[PDB]
Amino acid sequence: EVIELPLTNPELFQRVGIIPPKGCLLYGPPGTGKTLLARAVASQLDCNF
Amino acid sequence: GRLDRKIHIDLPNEQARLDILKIHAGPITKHGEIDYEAIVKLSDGFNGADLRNVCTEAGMFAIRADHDFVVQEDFMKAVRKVADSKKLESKLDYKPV
Amino acid sequence: SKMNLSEEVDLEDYVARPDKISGADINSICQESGMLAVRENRYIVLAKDFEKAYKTVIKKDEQEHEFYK
Amino acid sequence: KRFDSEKAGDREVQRTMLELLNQLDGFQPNTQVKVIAATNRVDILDPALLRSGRLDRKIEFPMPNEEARARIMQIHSRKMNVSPDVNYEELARCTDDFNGAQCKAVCVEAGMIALRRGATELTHEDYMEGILEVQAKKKANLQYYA
Amino acid sequence: SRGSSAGFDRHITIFSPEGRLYQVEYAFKAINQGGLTSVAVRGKDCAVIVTQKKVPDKLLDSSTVTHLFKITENIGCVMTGMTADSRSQVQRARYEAANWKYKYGYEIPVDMLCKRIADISQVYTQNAEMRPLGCCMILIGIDEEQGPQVYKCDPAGYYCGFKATAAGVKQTESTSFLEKKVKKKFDWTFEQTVETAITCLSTVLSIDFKPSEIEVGVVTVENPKFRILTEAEIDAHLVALAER
Amino acid sequence: AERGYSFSLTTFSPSGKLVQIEYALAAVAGGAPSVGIKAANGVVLATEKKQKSILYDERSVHKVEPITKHIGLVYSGMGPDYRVLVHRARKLAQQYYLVYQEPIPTAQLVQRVASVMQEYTQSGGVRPFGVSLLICGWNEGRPYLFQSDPSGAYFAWKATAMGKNYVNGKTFLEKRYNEDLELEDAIHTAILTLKESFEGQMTEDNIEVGICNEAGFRRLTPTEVKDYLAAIA
Amino acid sequence: TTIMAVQFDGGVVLGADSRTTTGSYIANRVTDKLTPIHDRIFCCRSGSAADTQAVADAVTYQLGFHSIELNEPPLVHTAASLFKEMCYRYREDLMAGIIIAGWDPQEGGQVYSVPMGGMMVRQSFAIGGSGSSYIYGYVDATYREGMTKEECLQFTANALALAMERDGSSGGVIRLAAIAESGVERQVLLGDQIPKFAV
Amino acid sequence: GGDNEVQRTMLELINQLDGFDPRGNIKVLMATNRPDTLDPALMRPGRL
Amino acid sequence: TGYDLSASTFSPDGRVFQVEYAMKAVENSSTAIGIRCKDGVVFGVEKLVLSKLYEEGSNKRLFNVDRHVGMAVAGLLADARSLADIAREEASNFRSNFGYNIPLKHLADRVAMYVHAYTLYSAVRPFGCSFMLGSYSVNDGAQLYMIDPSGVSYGYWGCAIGKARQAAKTEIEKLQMKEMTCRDIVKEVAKIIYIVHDEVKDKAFELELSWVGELTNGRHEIVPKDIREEAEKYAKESLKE
Ligand SMILES: Nc1ncnc2c1ncn2[C@@H]1O[C@H](COP(=O)(O)OP(=O)(O)OP(=O)(O)O)[C@@H](O)[C@H]1O
Ligand SMILES: [Mg+2]
Repeated sequence: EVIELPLTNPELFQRVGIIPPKGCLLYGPPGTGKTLLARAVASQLDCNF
Repeated sequence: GRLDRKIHIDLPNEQARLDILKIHAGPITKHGEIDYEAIVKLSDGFNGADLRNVCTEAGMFAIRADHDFVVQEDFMKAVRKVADSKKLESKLDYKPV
Repeated sequence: SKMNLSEEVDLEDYVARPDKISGADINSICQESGMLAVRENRYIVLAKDFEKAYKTVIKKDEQEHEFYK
Repeated sequence: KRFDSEKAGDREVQRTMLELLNQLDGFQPNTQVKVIAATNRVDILDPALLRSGRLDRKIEFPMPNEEARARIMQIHSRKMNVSPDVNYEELARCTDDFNGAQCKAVCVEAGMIALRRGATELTHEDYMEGILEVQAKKKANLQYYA
Repeated sequence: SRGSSAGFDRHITIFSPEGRLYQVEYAFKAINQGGLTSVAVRGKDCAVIVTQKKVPDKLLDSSTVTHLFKITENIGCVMTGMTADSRSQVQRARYEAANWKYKYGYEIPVDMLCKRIADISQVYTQNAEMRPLGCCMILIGIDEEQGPQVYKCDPAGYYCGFKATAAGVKQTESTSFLEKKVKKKFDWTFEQTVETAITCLSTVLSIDFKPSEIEVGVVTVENPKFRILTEAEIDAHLVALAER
Repeated sequence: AERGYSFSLTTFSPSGKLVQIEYALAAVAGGAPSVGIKAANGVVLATEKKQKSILYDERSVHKVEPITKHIGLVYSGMGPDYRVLVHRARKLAQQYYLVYQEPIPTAQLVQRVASVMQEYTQSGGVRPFGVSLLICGWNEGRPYLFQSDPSGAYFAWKATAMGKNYVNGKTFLEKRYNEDLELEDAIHTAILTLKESFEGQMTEDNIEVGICNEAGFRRLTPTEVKDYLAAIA
Repeated sequence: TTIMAVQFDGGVVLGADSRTTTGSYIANRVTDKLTPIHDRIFCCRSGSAADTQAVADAVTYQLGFHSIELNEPPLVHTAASLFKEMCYRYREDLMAGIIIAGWDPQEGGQVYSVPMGGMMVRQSFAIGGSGSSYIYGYVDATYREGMTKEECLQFTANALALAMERDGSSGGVIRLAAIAESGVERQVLLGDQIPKFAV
Repeated sequence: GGDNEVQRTMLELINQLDGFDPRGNIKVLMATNRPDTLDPALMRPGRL
Repeated sequence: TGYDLSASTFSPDGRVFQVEYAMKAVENSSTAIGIRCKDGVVFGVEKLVLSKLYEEGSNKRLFNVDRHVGMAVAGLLADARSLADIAREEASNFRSNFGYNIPLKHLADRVAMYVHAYTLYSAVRPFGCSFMLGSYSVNDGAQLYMIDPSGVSYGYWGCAIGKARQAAKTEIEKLQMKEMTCRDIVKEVAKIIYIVHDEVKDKAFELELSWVGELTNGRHEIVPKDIREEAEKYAKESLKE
């Protein structure tokens, strides 16, 4: 919701009257899938990464 | 403003542990790993990767006994083994943002 | 005022509650609440979205203080 | 990597540590290069350098018991001439809390006591005085209150 | 200032240069060591306790793992923390309660039986000779002239009267869920209360329970005895909360 | 079980200071603001009540206790240490009342409560108490306001503050206190000088007030305080 | 004073009379000498009025503390043993005839006599006090093994009615109490309900 | 990171009298006066 | 640093370290298993013989705490014999004042509460000793409790203590036991012991067993010699096969 959605349809946020958020922090105890999660994003979003 | 989201990825839950095990255990040849509920019940404190270990360990007992398949004990032992060293091997603390 | 409002925002509730936040934190609240409207496919924001947005980024930063002094 | 206080920290070993943590995970996981890591104070390690994905199977070394000591001394004796007098069963029970490094040292010391005495064989008496030597023990010359 | 050490001050219970007792700020971290959470909700006719019950094995008997203790006949309470310290403080409650009845002849109010658990804890704060107990008692019980009541007393002493509290791992998360259901305000019948308690614990942990995963202690004004609900009665409320 | 330690933990430093009492005074200065104002026919003891949700029941505890028919306390600092001193005071008052059949004078009670707090800076294996008591009382025709410190000292005041921002409040009081006030401001002026250190909106269940006139000490009912909070009374 | 406890199958039937003499002046003519020790265990205090009260209270204090630590309805034999320990240690100071009888969930109704000395013995029916002397015959002829709750509530009435005609330290109303698994059915006989044997 | 710098130097000394490194034929004296302080892995036979 | 020198010191973590260590002194002892069936309790100790010089079947780890209450211990043995006397002393003051054999639910809570009083002060050292109390009565059935250094007691259907705590809890989970007569359990216990023992880490062992159940009429004994042999023959056969 912070990577794809407002990278495709920025207009949805101008109608509300805000600006999409710039940047996520994945944090949490080791081994829980923080790198695997970005691995999944990189396989799919289709743009420079 | 600089970083707008604080996504906290937490330790797996009851459903979760199960889904991860099922994702990992799938590729293992077997005769019916039917007791997932004791496995999920013992595997507390297990993070995504430590369930990835359990499914391997269960494999290793098979390679040791020289089977071409695992069984329901292989995954029962592996959870006891991993769970001993996981507790032994240093305490993990939550670091909030 | 630059975004869509509720019929009743009661911004006075969200000014009283906490007791230390920045001009950036605030601007982040509104960004979040609005962003909850985009999930809900609603044009404007609502009085519930702006209450979860305030607990998401502000109340998160509010921890435990010992209650015996 | 638990340091964080704002004045000191080190924050140098830590970075080249986080390089090691992204050679065991991230990117392509290395599957053609195994990693054996040895330490003797596993308690001061960073949790992110244990769990699975890094050090997976964790072998503890238990400090030899009685039977192991007997095989450990008997392994370093073969290099030299020992009488058939020696009784490894007894020596092993004689030592206690010894490591493979100390049992090793015993044989070393026995041979050193046979070098001084002027013989070429180890008797059961040399090993007994080696144990007294390689065993930490201060010069307590009041040990006459039995 | 700013956290400095007075040498000894993290090993006994004496003031730091800041103006705090590091030894008591630690004994609170024991409560969360337990790993359990307990909610308590006050109605207008009844007070409810609901506790997560975690049987780790198939070996442990399930009827001797409980956290709900009968202190009087009109005072229950739930113990969170180090299980050893807990049982040690419950034993001490029962003693005071029955010592009270023996000296004054009208069984003890829930008010005072906390005030005494609180003051015993306070001594362990003030001396260096021992640590404080690492647990946290929540008492409930019907008062003869103020309706039902809920009290919670901490390892330091400070104890207070509540409308809804929690204690343990999700002690912050719960009190954010509860205070929303308190400023709205309802009738708070007997079925209202049990409803608010289970749905709070069930959502903050995400479990959605089986009757064998919670124990529910409750005390009504019609019948002031402290019951612990069996699995049969607990299930009637869980499938009623799955409908609604 | 145990025996107990025997050696004092309050010790002199090379300075000539008793570091433990110096620190226990810094705990006092973390506590909730409290003001005291001797009138000319009563004493007012007002205090910023503690709470941090809407779940707390703001009538199950009291920061303004009665010690006797003619005595009162509020405190500033650790809440457990306050229930200990309130309880050793109420017993002191009852030994005094049991021997002379006469309510304990207020000069007396403060001088004894202080000697209990002095005992914990020179006893084995204890830390000093973490509170300052403000003791009002009205005996022998007059009002009295005292204040004992975790040290053990005590000073009669004509009006004072303790707790958080007690240097701003002693200044604010220094000007606004002109003797010969009526009892009813000391309330008004007291409540004002809580406000010079309090952030938020004051209500009838958020502060606690106690007066102390010839008729005897009494805590003010919630209704009663709501009226003085017309900020005009 | 006379106190009496009989044992039938469901439970027990206690019976006392109300009159605390102090020499030849009567101090209280409606005294309650059937004291609840717990929920289904009663004691009948006789002998020194001030000694028994202290002991009774002291056993309640221990017995109630004791039942909450086990979470079980205490046994009658337990609340007996506690009077036994009490009356024997202080057999110099005191002077207390007790009669503990109650209904147990695992031994039936029971009656235990604890006389002046601190002896303890179980009995089918017991009988004590100062007026008990005068009814050892009537109570030995008329009792037969096996009764119903309705043959006992009339039995003790008749007994305590004889013991009040002859003793001087007995009189007033009769208090009975039937203790069964059900609960406790306390009743008072006064005026004409008190059986009569005049001749 | 107390003494984390000095400590790491010692691990290097330890490591070169006991690692894999067979090592030539060099003897080693160590004269302390406070042996109570030396790390156990520095003290045990086969290095001293 | 200085959070382990005292039982009276929480650590910053949140946990008393001196109790942690005690429990690790248990883990370095031989293994003892308890297993409660529906009409008795059977006890099993894996007593190592460290020389051929100790007399056979002597210096047991199976106490009688009362005439109907076994106590099988693991951990540092000196402190064990100390508890076994505090417990005998409690289960005597209870028969004195209340006049009837003490109920095991209570004897446990009282011996745990006594262990707990030793983790509070700095003037004493927490016991290095976990142990199980078994018991049988005809008004309460079999009950089996287990205490540890912390001062925690928990009802159990089976449990184990000592250096093979993990391997033995498996064998009992893979065993039905709410349906077996006492007589059948003893065979299981022997078989479980033999499995969990390593003769590549220890020399040999003597197998100690204890009834307490319907067989003996609510007393607690040690299993008679003949039935002990039968349980050792049926245990070598399940290791052959
Ligand atoms: N939530 C999960 N679901 C499925 N698999 C997982 C999950 N978490 C971890 N794994 C498995 O564990 C392996 C390693 O976990 P991963 O590297 O994602 O943890 P991490 O959070 O990046 O660790 P660190 O915090 O040390 O960087 C992955 O390759 C994956 O197969
Ligand atoms: Mg990662």
